[PDB]
Amino acid sequence: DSYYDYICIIDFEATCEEGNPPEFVHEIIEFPVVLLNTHTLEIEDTFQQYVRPEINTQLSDFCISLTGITQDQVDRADTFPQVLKKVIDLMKLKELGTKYKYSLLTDGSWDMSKFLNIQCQLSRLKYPPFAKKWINIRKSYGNFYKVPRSQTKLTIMLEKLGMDYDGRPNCGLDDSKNIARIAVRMLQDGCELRINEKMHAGQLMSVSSSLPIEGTPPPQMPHFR
Amino acid sequence: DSYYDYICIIDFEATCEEGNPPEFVHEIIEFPVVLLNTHTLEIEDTFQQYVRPEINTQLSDFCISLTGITQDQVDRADTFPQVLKKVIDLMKLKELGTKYKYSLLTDGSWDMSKFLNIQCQLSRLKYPPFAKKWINIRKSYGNFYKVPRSQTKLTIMLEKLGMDYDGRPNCGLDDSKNIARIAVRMLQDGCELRINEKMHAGQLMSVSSSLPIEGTPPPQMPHFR
Amino acid sequence: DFSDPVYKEIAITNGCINRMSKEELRAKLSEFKLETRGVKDVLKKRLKNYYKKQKLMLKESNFADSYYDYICIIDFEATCEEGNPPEFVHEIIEFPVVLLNTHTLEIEDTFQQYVRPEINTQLSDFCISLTGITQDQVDRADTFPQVLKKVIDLMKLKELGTKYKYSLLTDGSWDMSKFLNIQCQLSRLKYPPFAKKWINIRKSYGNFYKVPRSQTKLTIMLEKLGMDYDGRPNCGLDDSKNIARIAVRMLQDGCELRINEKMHAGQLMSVSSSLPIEGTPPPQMPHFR
Amino acid sequence: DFSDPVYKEIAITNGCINRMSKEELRAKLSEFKLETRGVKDVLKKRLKNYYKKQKLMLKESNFADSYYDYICIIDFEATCEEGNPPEFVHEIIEFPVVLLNTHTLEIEDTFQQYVRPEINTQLSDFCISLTGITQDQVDRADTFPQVLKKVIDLMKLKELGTKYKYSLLTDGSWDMSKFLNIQCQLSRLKYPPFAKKWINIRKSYGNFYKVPRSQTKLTIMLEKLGMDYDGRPNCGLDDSKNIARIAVRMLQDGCELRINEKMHAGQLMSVSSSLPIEGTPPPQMPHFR
RNA sequence: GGCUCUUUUCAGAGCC
RNA sequence: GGCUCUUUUCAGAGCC
Ligand SMILES: Nc1ncnc2c1ncn2[C@@H]1O[C@H](COP(=O)(O)O)[C@@H](O)[C@H]1O
Ligand SMILES: Nc1ncnc2c1ncn2[C@@H]1O[C@H](COP(=O)(O)O)[C@@H](O)[C@H]1O
Ligand SMILES: Nc1ncnc2c1ncn2[C@@H]1O[C@H](COP(=O)(O)O)[C@@H](O)[C@H]1O
Ligand SMILES: Nc1ncnc2c1ncn2[C@@H]1O[C@H](COP(=O)(O)O)[C@@H](O)[C@H]1O
Ligand SMILES: [Mg+2]
Ligand SMILES: [Mg+2]
Ligand SMILES: [Mg+2]
Ligand SMILES: [Mg+2]
Ligand SMILES: [Mg+2]
Ligand SMILES: [Mg+2]
Ligand SMILES: [Mg+2]
Ligand SMILES: [Mg+2]
Repeated sequence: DSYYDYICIIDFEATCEEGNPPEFVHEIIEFPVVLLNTHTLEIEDTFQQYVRPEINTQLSDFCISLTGITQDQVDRADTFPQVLKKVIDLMKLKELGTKYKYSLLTDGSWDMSKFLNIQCQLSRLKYPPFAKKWINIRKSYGNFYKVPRSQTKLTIMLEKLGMDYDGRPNCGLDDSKNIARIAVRMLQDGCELRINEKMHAGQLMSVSSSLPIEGTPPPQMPHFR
Repeated sequence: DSYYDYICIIDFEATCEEGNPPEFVHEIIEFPVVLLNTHTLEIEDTFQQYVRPEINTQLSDFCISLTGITQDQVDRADTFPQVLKKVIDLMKLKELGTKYKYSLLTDGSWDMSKFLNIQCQLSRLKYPPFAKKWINIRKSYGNFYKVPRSQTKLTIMLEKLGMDYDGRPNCGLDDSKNIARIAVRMLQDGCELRINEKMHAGQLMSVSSSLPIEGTPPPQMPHFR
Repeated sequence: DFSDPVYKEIAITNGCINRMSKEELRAKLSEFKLETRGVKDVLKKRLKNYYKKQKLMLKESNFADSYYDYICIIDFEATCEEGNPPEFVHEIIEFPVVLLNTHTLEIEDTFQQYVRPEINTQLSDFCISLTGITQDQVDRADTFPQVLKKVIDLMKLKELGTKYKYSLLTDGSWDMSKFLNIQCQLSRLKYPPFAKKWINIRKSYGNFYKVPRSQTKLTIMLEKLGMDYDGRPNCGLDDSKNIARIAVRMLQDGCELRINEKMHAGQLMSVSSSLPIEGTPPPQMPHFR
Repeated sequence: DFSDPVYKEIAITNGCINRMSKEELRAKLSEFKLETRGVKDVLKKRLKNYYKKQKLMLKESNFADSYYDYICIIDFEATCEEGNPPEFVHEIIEFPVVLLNTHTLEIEDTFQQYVRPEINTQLSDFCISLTGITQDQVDRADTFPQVLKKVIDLMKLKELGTKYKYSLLTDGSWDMSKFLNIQCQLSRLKYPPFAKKWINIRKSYGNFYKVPRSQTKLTIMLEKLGMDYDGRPNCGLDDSKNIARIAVRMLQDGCELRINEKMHAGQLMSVSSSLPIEGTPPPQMPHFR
């Protein structure tokens, strides 16, 4: 059974607040995409788009300080459904899921299980089926390098692999590009990154590594809920 | 018997070739002056002037790299007699030799006994009587800290006293400033720096330790030979 | 003329900093190695000026950059016979696009589509040997119009011509003035206005590095810049990618890569060197004739 | 237009690099940390462009640096009585000059001359207590014109107004508008045009750091910048030095200290901030009238 | 290489 | 503090 031909790295940036309150309703404000070719370990496509939040329109000073995304940036931006549509259109042009086997990769579980999960509700979109399974790279890294969860933060991962962060930290595209560097190194080291997490009934579950390598469905624009 | 009120640091830069040939006719190309108040251990005056050589007008590739002095800085520069007149004007304004007891101080002995000595002859000037004796700080440093001559290079003197060089090495001013830093530290350490070198009949001679603290005559612009 | 959009940014940041507390100011100040001693209003003005210095330094960053934001590299592969007979009708069989960001100097997009020829549908032994494109590939492939639409869909997605200034870059004049020219006639498509002008890297390389025209071949250009060929030669996408490598090296060396060849009434002409640096229009899928 | 003097300087440099050997190129290019791989011509053009991107960049900011090169800091001390009586004729008793290099932010010159008063020749008890200047110091001092001459000689020697752009700077307006003004009258000297305008650092501090005029005293300005007084308070030279410490700090925080005050028909006037940054004329020893 | 324009003319920018 | 100018207007530059 063959390996994924492509990996999509997605690192959402979202509205936020000092202290990171637990019950805060996050809204995606940046949608970066990095297409890594697993055969050649080259980045083939990078797509960055800012997302205009409808509920919390005005970004907090703390959010501006952390992510680097300005108010003007999210004002001149499309709304999430339009951004998502554009991201899928890129994925369809690359023929992911039809010609090439592919997976989604995120730095942790929140990106997909929280950010996308909540944003889709706020955008009145059904959860796109193609995004229900993914590679959590922290999970992979933790399992492959035998380190606790606490030692899997983006900075630390790069540090333990002889790398400095490349670009502006918390600029979604830059995080994705740096996550890509980890995914490359891990593949070079011999860890064939497997889909290890899933959304089922809206609650986060682990994907068994005993299960065969399975492709992510070809992406489709989810219909309005 | 009272000490000097001012120490007058001069570190000439001169025209030169790769390998420092012995018989080379040097021409002053930079005339820095750092005026140090011995009572307050503070630099009161800083004065840097480039000098346009008349014989060897074009600086060598080696000379330009060593000193950092560019060809154009030399072209727009005054000739030596005009530069010297200006330096003397400063010393007169500061009332050196009239109101205040002073000495010249150099890093080594070449500055007065070789550079100035030769440069005067080339510029058709008598040797300035006020520049006949000076403090060789390498001689002072070598005697006070009891190190051989080999360990009295500007950069080594700084390291031994826990210092890093400030600015660009072989830039006359930066040199003079750094030499003044060694001068200050040595005065703090307890070495009452005194004139230890002179010229007599164009011959380089030593000035005795036990000879009382004598000042230097008030500077005069020398008459043409 | 504070009318520059950079100033509204500074106004937004200054107010953001005016809200900051003595501690927040002292914090963000230590983070930039700036002096931390003083009073609220001192620290406030100091930090405000740092962000002013930074933004203005950054916005005036026009070194190793092009006036175009993107350079869109295309190297068609077309049907061919051995010995290149004079009257063989060429058809594009590979449409690679390598989109180069001109500021970051990274390839932001690579895109490869194969094309099913409809005239000489059956590829030649030589053609297969040269391009490395199997008969099976062109058989499964879409019609040229369909492929062009896809290519345009990519350009529209990356906002070329609308939000970003861009131009097409080609190794030689053949791709646009010949292959696409002939192909559009065959596919009965009006020649797309976005492809009427472009950069000929051979022209650019020739009079930048002062080399004769016979020495501006793809393999030679690379061997001259001190680099070997990446991937398989004569393969569109890999050609384009290696072309993009030359393009970068040149922008780094400080070549203002400029549109040098237009096409007017099916006739290849050169664009004047002295004429103002102009950007390609936004791409549109051309209509049938 | 290309007719600028810089372009002739590049041509000699270009010819200098056109003679450089393939060994000399890889060596010099590595020294600038630039990529050294390639062929004779590629290395040649690469190095040629760096000397072009350096000499045009250095000469761009040569005309962009239209700011002063020197700030010339003077703080007069003058005769005074207890309680500052209204009709007491003031005379300058200390002429201190602190010359600050704006580029290096280092004090290049400190110069102190005492002045012998000829109206109220005997110093006040209060005056000596404040300024810390004994009778013996003024008795042995020179007259004001001789002192002003010596101050101008120092300024000519440092080439202020001829080779270097410069402005005078004082704590308050008093120094020029009151003390020097009264002194030139008394000495029967024409008021020197080089002192007809200056920087009042109190106006400059208040505007830059957003503080009331009541807060703009010398000891308070220092305190608000998180620094204490160096030397003896009310001693002209030491004052000038601490004022220079403020100037440096302000220049570091991005404040372009500009002339904001002038004399005109004996009246103190304010100078427009929007007015282009003009430097003071080269000093001249005024004639008697 | 063949050219053609340019006080960047020990040099620059092109063209077939 | 009080004012005054300015599409840097959640800001900027000045004045008494
Ligand atoms: N320290 C933090 N405080 C508050 N929110 C955060 C913090 N770090 C990350 N976030 C949120 O998580 C999003 C993605 O961050 P990251 O997990 O670094 O990709 C950000 O856009 C924030 O909304
Ligand atoms: N390594 C060297 N080779 C040739 N000349 C030198 C060298 N070091 C110093 N000089 C000459 O001495 C002058 C200043 O010497 P110094 O004060 O020792 O830097 C320079 O301007 C040179 O002319
Ligand atoms: N030696 C050749 N003989 C015949 N056709 C060629 C040759 N080289 C290139 N071509 C044609 O030009 C297309 C692209 O090659 P290139 O112009 O080298 O990028 C190919 O698909 C061929 O149709
Ligand atoms: N409290 C005061 N009473 C009378 N005169 C003063 C007072 N403070 C300063 N002055 C005058 O202002 C001159 C210098 O002021 P300053 O430059 O502010 O130190 C002194 O020489 C005095 O003549
Ligand atoms: Mg993340
Ligand atoms: Mg992130
Ligand atoms: Mg020396
Ligand atoms: Mg030296
Ligand atoms: Mg080609
Ligand atoms: Mg090709
Ligand atoms: Mg004062
Ligand atoms: Mg004072």
